[PDB]
Order: sequence, then structure tokens, then C-alpha cells
Amino acid sequence: SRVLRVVLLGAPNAGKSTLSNQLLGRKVLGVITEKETQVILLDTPGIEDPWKSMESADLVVVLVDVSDKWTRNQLSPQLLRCLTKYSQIPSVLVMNKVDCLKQKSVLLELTAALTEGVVNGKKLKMRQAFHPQRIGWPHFKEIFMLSALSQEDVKTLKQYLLTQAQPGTPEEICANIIREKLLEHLPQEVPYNVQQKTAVWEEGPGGELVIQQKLLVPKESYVKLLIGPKGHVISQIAQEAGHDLMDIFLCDVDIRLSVKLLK
Amino acid sequence: SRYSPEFKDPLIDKEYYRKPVEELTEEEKYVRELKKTQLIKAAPAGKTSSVFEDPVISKFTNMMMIGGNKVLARSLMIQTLEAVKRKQFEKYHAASAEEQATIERNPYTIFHQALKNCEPMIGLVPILKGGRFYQVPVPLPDRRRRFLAMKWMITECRDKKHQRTLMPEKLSHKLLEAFHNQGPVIKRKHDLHKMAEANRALAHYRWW
RNA sequence: AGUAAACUGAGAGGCUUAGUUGAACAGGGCCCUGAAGCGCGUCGUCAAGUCGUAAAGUGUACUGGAAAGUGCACUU
Ligand SMILES: [Mg+2]
Ligand SMILES: [Mg+2]
Repeated sequence: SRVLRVVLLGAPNAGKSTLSNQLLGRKVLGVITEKETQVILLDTPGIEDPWKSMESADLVVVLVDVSDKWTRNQLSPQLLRCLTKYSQIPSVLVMNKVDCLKQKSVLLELTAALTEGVVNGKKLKMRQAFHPQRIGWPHFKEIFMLSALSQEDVKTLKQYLLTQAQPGTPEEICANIIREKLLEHLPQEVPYNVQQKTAVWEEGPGGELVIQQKLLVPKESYVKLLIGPKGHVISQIAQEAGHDLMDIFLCDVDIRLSVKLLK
Repeated sequence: SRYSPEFKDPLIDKEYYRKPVEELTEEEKYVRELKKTQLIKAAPAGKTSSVFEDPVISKFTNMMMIGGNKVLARSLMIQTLEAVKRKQFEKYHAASAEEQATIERNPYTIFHQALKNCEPMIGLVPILKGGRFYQVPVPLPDRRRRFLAMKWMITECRDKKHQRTLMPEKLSHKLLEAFHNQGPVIKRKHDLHKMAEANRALAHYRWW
């Protein structure tokens, strides 16, 4: 039996949660068991929790968003401190959201900047033209270039991680799905200010799951945004939410969404 | 080109045309009917319907050509095949009863397996940005690796360290070395596989 | 592609024409016009230049870590 504790570090919106979900194969600490290997992924908040996770880490996966022009050119100082104090733990660089890059050859230069020209103890000599606060981390064991959103080559990282292993409520679910749909469809802060209240949850005469959920908001403009033109917006949400539920509980579900102002 | 865009390449395969109408799929049937309408180019000097035709040996001969001298290139190729055949017969006649079952005497099998043993799987492609060409590992296509095996064999046989040893004898010896996973060409394949593992930093660029 | 390379002839007296043999490679993206689409965007100052340069809001109260912040009430 082989086990590997891997901790995900990086910027807030570097996609750590997305990559963890893709590795797990489900949108959810996570455990990936395959044959005789067990990989424990520890998702940490973006930059006390990351350091405490490092205290029990066998491998570190440093995610960098290449699409973000502001932060792609350097590793954040706190991340560099984290790696320096735990230099003994192996670290692997993952350049996420490559699909968003228009000119992807840029990646190459970024590597030289992020790895300081050294990877896995070997220098990255590169044909050289015609003749202090650290910016990178020269002790990365390996480099990956992937896009977690499209699952592009996440399988390669999964197989790599498997290789480095060393011998050794339903109402809540429905609320989470509705929250996801609200986030996807509603603008700005509105989906963060919607309170949900389960009104009816029962089994109908035909074996279906009859759900009536109430969407409470503090403002009338939020009600208008929720209902949308001619009731389209809310309607769309319900159907999509219902469709997701079709796959989660494996039955027929009649979900009805009603919007009321918080008094 | 003196040919119009309309003209299509000919298909010299002889067993393709004898395929019975019954085995024809609707798609293959449609292709057969479509070729009836098209204009076809004259078959070039070279490939024929002969059963001894071998495209790989033809390409090797063309790659040994210098100055359009095809007679000499083919003469060298047939001399090499004859030398391989004679050396294997020599080794077979001097071998024990139990070593004779594992001695290959067909020069074509030896040539094909020797070239297959020299094909690389990975290579390096330079890419341009920042003023610095970047050497990224790349999985070679089948055409590229088949070409590289032949090019390495011919360059190894053209080395000037082989003073007055005639090309057929050098090439037969090199082919028989590569048949057994030995020689400088196998080492040149290994030194590229190691120099591509030494540079796995840029190992995932998929858009060379 | 009869292309590169190799080899012959004819001329006007380094240049013009006629032949023979005859390859290898043949994949990714741009500059720039072409084809359209979205957005943005609609500068300041001492005496004018003989100057320089490219969730969000509205009120009110307090503000002694005020290049504006917080508190209370409202609007989309
Ligand atoms: Mg204050
Ligand atoms: Mg205020």
C-alpha cells in the first residue's frame, strides 16, 4: 500500500478547488484511491490553514494562473516564505488556465521566471540570443501546464501523483446546487445576498420528489433580477437545478422556485 | 507543376483492383466510382506492381543517391543486401544445430528490424520567442522517426574514419550490428533519448 | 519536381540557348490587407504660452494613524 499527502497552494483564484474537483472526478480533504495507491489532497485557502496543512504535507502543488497578467510573472512573497520554511518537502509547479492564453509561447518565458531557470536540480540552458526579493522558486521537481476547467491533461498530473506515492443532507445538496445556479446566472453581489428556505420537501403520488424552495432577498431590484424578463431567469435556474438533481438522487423531482422579499 | 490540380496520384497496388465487388463497402464503392471520373497522373519511374517491390528499400536507395546517380545507388543497395545474405549464410553454416534455429538469413528482415531498432521515440524541436530559441521535448511522428533512422545509418556509413572500406561492406556491418541492438547508431538514439530526459522542464508544451 | 544536385552539346563573341540522369522534406503560427463582432473613450497648473505631459452611489454624524474611513438611514 502506497500513500501520498499532497497539499494545493496558490493564489485565491488560481483554481485550486477546480483542480481538486477534477482530480476527484466529482465536484466536492479529498481521497483518491486507485489500485494500491491512496492520494490525500488537501485544499487550502488562498493567501494559518496553509501552513498547518504544510505541517503534514508530503508534496506541494503550487498553482499559478497564467491568464492573470498581474501575478503570473512572480510567486507571491508569502508563498515563497512558505516554500522556504518547508524546502524539504517536494514542490511541483502547475500553470493553470492555459486555454485562456492567446500567445501560448509566453508560457516558456514564464517557466524561466517561475523556476529561476532551474528545475529538478538541472539548469535549463536555452540558446542565448546572438552571443533581494526572489521572484521564483528553483527547487520545483516538475512543471505541468494544464487547464483545470477543460480537464486538459489533468490526467497526467493525476498519474504523476499516483507515481510519487511512497509505501506505507439532501436539502443541503439542493441548496448548494441552487446557489451554484444563482451564482452562474445572477450578476455582481446578488447571488451572495439570496437566502433560501425549504418550504415543502416530500414524495409525490408518483414517487417523485416534490420540492418547493423559497428564495428570500432583501431588495425589490434583486427580485426583478431573480425573476428576470417574463420570468425567464428564475425559470431557467429551476430547470437546470432540477436537471442536476436528476443525476444526484436518481429519481423524478418537481422543483418550484418562488421569490419573496425579506420583511 | 506541369500537372493541373485536377490530376490525382495513381494507385499502383495490384490486389486492390481485384477486390471483389461484393466485399466493397458503400463508401469504398463510392470512392471506386469517383476515381472513374478523375484524371490520373502518369506513374513515375520507380515503384511498380512487382512483388519484390519494397518502399522502404527504395527510400533508402533514394537517400543514398548523389547527383542523380540512381544506377550506382541501387548497385550499392543490392551489394549490401548480398553481403548481408552471405555473412548470415557463413554464420549459419558454422553454427551448432541449436544455434541455427535463431540465425536470420533473410536480408530484408534484417534490414527492416535494424532500421526499426534505430528509430527514436522522442526528439527536440526549437521554438522561437524572446530572442532565445527554446528546445522542447516532442514525440516524433512516425515519418520523422523512420526518416531519422535512415539518415543516421547513412551518415554513420559516410564517416571519414572508415578509410577505403567500401560502402556495401560498411553498411552490411552496421546493419548487422543494429540488428543485434549494438553499434553507434543505437547509441545515437540513446543519446537523444537521454538528452530529451535531461530537459523535461519544458516537457508539456503540446503546440510545437 | 523534371526543381536541387551531377554530367554533355550549341552559339554571340560572363552572357544566350538544347539536352541526359534525377532526389529529400512536405507539419504548427503569424505580420499584414481581406471577413466581420464587441467594448472603450468621450488631462492639468503658476502667472496664456518663449508652460508640463500618455456591488456601486446619495445624505447626515464623528474622525487624532483622514490621498478619505467608519457609524445610522435611504436609492438601483
Ligand atoms: Mg476613523
Ligand atoms: Mg458615509
